[PDB]
Amino acid sequence: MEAIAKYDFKATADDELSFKRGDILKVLNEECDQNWYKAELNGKDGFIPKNYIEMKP
Amino acid sequence: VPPPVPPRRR
Repeated sequence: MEAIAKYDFKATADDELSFKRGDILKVLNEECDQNWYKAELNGKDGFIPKNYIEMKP
Repeated sequence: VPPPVPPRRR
């Protein structure tokens, strides 16, 4: 799916990854935390919060 | 001012 960073984000742990308000993210799974999505960016993959992004199913 | 990030870790 398609994802779009809405606000800037700064990872807090090893399993999370950063972005900046505007990144085009690759949603690689979403079934484990209603509040987080696993997506791809910048040659990495990690958790990001859903209230910081907007999907584009 | 962005939103309060969810508590990660269910």
